[PDB]
Amino acid sequence: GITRDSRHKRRATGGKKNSMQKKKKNTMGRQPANTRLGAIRVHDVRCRYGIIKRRALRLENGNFSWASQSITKGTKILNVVYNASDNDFVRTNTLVKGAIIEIDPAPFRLWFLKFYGKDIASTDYYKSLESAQKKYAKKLEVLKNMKFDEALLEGFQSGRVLACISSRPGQTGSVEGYILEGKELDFYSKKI
Amino acid sequence: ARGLHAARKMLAQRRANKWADKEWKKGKLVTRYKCNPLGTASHAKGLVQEKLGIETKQPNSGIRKCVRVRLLKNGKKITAFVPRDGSLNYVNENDEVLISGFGRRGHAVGDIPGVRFKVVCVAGVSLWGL
Amino acid sequence: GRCLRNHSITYKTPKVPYERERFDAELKLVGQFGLKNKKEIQRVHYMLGHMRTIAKVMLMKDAKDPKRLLEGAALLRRLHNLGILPRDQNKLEFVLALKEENLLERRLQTLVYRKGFAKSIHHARVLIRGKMIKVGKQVVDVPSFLVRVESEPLIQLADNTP
Amino acid sequence: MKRTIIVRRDYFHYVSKYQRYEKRHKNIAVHCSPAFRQLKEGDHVVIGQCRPLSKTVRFNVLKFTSRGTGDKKQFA
Amino acid sequence: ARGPRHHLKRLNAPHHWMLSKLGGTFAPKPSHGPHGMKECLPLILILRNRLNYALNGREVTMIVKNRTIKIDGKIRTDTRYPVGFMDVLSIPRTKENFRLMYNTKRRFCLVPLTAEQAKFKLCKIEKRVLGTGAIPYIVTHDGRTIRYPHPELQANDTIKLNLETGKIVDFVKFDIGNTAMMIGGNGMGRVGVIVKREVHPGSFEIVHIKDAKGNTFTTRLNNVFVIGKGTETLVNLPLDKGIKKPLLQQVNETIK
RNA sequence: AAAUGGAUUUAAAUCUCCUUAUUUAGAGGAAGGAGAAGUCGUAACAAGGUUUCCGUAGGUGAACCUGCGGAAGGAUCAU
RNA sequence: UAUCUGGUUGAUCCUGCCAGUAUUAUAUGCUGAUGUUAAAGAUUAAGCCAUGCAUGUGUAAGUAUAAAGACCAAGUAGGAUGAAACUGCGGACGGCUCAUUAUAACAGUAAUAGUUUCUUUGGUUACAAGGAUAGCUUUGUGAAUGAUAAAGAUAAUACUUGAGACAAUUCAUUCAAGUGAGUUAGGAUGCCACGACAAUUGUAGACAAGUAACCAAUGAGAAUUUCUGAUCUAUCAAUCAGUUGGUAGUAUCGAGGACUACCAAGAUUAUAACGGAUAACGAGGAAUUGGGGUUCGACAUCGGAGAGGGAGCUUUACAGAUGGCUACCACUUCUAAGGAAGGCAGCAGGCGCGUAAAUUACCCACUUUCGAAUUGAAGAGGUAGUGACGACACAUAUUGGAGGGCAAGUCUGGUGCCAGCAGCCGCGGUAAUUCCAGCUCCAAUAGUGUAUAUUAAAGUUGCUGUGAUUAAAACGCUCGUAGUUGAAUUAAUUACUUUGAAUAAAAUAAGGUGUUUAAAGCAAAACAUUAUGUUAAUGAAUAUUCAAGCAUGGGACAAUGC
RNA sequence: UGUAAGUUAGCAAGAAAGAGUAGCUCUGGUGAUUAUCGAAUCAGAACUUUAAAGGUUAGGGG
Repeated sequence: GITRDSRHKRRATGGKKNSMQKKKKNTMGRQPANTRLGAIRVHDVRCRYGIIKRRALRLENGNFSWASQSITKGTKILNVVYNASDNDFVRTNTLVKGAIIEIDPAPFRLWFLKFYGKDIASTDYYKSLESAQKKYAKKLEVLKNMKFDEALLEGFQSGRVLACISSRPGQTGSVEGYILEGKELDFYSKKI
Repeated sequence: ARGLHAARKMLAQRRANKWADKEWKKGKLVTRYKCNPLGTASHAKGLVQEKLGIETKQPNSGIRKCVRVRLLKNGKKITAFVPRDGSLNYVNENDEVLISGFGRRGHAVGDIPGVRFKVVCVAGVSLWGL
Repeated sequence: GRCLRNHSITYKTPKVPYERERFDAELKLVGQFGLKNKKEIQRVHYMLGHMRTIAKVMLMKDAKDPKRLLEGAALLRRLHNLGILPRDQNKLEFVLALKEENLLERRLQTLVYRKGFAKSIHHARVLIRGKMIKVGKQVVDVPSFLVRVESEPLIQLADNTP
Repeated sequence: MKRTIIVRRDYFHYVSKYQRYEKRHKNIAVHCSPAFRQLKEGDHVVIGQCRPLSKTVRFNVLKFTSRGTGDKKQFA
Repeated sequence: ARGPRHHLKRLNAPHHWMLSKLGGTFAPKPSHGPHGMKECLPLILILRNRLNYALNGREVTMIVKNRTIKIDGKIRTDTRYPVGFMDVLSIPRTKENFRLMYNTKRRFCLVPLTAEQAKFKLCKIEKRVLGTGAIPYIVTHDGRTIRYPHPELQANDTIKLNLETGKIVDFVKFDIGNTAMMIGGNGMGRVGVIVKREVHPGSFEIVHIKDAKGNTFTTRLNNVFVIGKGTETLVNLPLDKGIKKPLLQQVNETIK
């Protein structure tokens, strides 16, 4: 099968490399699994030394961390909008590390309502700051100091926030990501 | 080049001045494997195919007694002494014999014109004790 | 190599096979000590040449070198006990002055001839080969047995061998 | 190359039979971080060994000293 | 070489075992455990050769499987158990206690002990790392993992172990005024006092050690094993006391 | 969860072109060596009977001859 | 032993080769009293294989109503012991061969802060549940394989569930101490997946025994990787397009163009790249050497690779396994003609091939490996058989030669430039010192001739160390890059040099020791009339050792200084 | 992609020889004006089928 040895390559001088042995299991490679988007489907791979790798063939949900608010919420994945390596990965909705995806910010908005008493999905969000169990007014003044990037708010109101997958679904069998923020969101939004 | 850092010319000279050695070259390049009726082997084996007799050079007179042999390993046809005395009557023909060579000379030794091989066996117990 | 044991040579043949100068000197030692062939002289020459090489190697070093002192004294001590080198000469340069006669005069066949146990040097070989001669506690049937100084006065006939 | 240079080392090989040395050379592909901006061809460079960073790049530039110029300033 | 090797040819065995080169084609490969392959003495070697208690491997099995041999405080039934450094060895049926120790001739020498000093052992710390839960532990040259130690117990120190309880009794710092027995290269078994410790930033630490007779030599920090403090040992040295007769005194004493 | 259908991965095997290397057949042509005291000459060694030789060009049964320019290893160390 | 001699001439002095000489190792002719030790189908064919064996394993301990327990023995949950079977472990070690392989592998060195099992060793974290399966019984098929189909039951330390209460994984954020050096071992917060310490065994040999994960050791191990080091060849001068680098990913135990997408045009080379040859596995080492060297190393030990040829995979901690499987090519065998398995480069043995290489033996008693374990297996290993490959000691007879080299007959009979001898010069044409024989003696001697090849001789390959006017050989001449070599001079590295560190043995040298001596072996004693003691007896310091790498003192001679 | 002998060194040469090509849905490269506007041309990827220059035009080669 696929091999990862360097005996089949050429030297840095361009000279061909001759053969002394045959293929061996130490340099064994495995067929890639392109984790698409859909119904959950994972497989167990017996790796070397008996350890087990979780090969995620298809996934739909994932846990995403909001860095600023210090929470992590499970969420359904909607679409893959930008893959920095191959444009084919955008159409096929292949889940890989560093793939900018879109998820519905329902639990994050719900968490924000309970934790804060306001709703990001409100188009009058900044106006609702000026206009006011009853101790939520103490928390109310945190936003008159800290602000969100505009592109995040548009995703909240449109129901599609941008997140970056930060795990290896073909190795760990799961999608772990994080919501993009100030400097990263501007860069990745101009790409789209 | 007699210097403490000139070890490349003094090594690439006795590497290209060593091919003009007649006995070193002749035993390095490939003729001992195509142009040798014997090969590496000290002795060979073949079927006598013709009793012959070769004249002598010309400080000398007489007729040498020798054979003609087709060897097994190669398939070549050679000529060879029937050593000392009255031995062409011990070989018959189409017998499997043992060839040894002669030694050396200018290049050819024993039966004077162009013979370099000596029979040592007749499939018997040698053309000495027969 | 193919075997895990060790096998060593003990003699070397001369370079020039035919010399009349060498043939008479060999015969002088053959008759004088009643030796079987010329191999026995060659063994003595090889044995002597080994010691000569060792002394010659140390003689090129410094006089007080630790390597010379250890190996020089070891060579002399073995030579004194073998009886080849008399005890008065305690310097390495006396090893180089040794000859094949010094070593040959220490074979058992020579000593038992000098001790008077046999009439002739050839009688000693037959006496030794017949298990008739005991050295201290221990019978010997090899005439090439080189006797040490301390074992020299322990040579006597056998006492009713079976 | 981008963020990569080629370092040549000149040394002497001792041939025992002739009791003389011969000049030899070897080329090492090393990684040059953008911290060294004034690094050009012909400069003296100290390199250290790290993990394999490419098929051939297994070293890294630690310091460099500018040297004489040859009208061709080929900076990194 | 598809997997681990289970045999060990006689000529490949470590030299300080002195297995006769014509006795057999194989040597006893020591099973893994506390000590490495080349700094250990298999239990079969000790009984058959060093003590003559057995004449072949068959008889060593009978002795060891009879539950008659104790290594440290525990009792082992493995014929090829790796017995290395100061680890004590007790045969109670014969009422004797030894201690596998190095001598000046780069060899493992059985130092006899009384029953009182056979109840403790000297272990060399190898590392000190914070485990999970901020629980520090030390690893000794023996391979023992020891839980919360004294905070002063650093990497290159020496500890005194109570074999009946496993507790730390006494510890010796690795300073420049303490005795040490080399366990490594050319200085195996040599005993001296540390006098200088020069450290090179990149590769290695080399230590200068002065013998009890004024002799001096150098070794890597890997081979230094602190025995005691201020020229006073916590264990009994072998007969030569870790002092090398340079080249002649050994020779003449052997001639005599 | 077994037969089974499909699409990749790694691909044996086989066929067709083309290349390289080695060995080997061939009418005929031009060579070299050895032998047989074969036929024709006398080229060289003496000033070898036209001093010999080198490069080049031409010619001739064959050695070789002739033209141009060199050399002495010349048969002149000399007017 | 730091050695030469015969041959160009009427004679002389040279160059120069041919021949002689000695030694290794392969074959072979003749011959052969012993003891010790010892190689032995590598060379040509990694060609083909009949037959026999080479991997199995049971303790008190996982499971045993065998209709097994007259065999100790008795027996109401199964008495000791227990065949077969399930389960566990092993066959990834060992054994053979050298085809492939030219910076590939291998050796020394260094890294893994870039990975990591298995075994072993230290630790850390319900008064008991659920099905069905073999040996067993019963019915059978096929010519047949280590072929197999139905039904009926029955166990678990097999397969599951389940209380007994954390651990390690991914991701995001954050506080940070050893180390030369780490947002590092570690702690905290939030989140997902995973989730226990047998629902276990000895009534006898309370104490064992067993188990799941997680740390550390074994592990200077395995695997990758760093620096230096390989034979010949220029009638091989240019080579390379995943090729060189970057970013993101993918795959893997993991770094990495290892693979993919995009981007750039790079990488090697006269200091020999890329090609070609090897009758090339690499090293420790072996033969021969005054010094320098030359040649060899399939094969004791270490590393690599392979099982007729490729390829693809299963199990598992470790295999791209072949005394495992699948497919294609070339073979081989049984057959009831329907079909079936097999891979001796394992130990014996056969065919073929060649100049060229041994018994179809016995045993696990030594060394040691595996296993459920003090016991069972082991063509590993040991013993025996053939054995003039070799080495040592030792009786009293063969081999080659008698012109010179080269020690030895101008003895006698035949032979008549014929037969023939002759490594070389040469002798033989009837008076042979050389042919063929008889006698004699020359050399070695249980060995001695021949042939091929290595080494010395060879100062006929030259560094030590050659020759160039006429013997062979100074470019027609000048310019010219790399290369090599470079005047005197001064009160940070490299190179050189001196000590070490660390580094497998075997081998070489060398220290001790009466294997009868010797080659060997690393043991036996010298006496203590010896248990007693020296004695906790020896292990040669055993030194090497070049080319690289590390540390140290010196800076004369050199290079880069800058 | 690949291409020989021969040669007047210009050629032979479209040598010879092999592979690809359809439909549909997309992706990317090549500019102007200062976000808007515009050109046919090239490269690549999934999917589908009756597997694609051939309706017409259109070299047989050595």
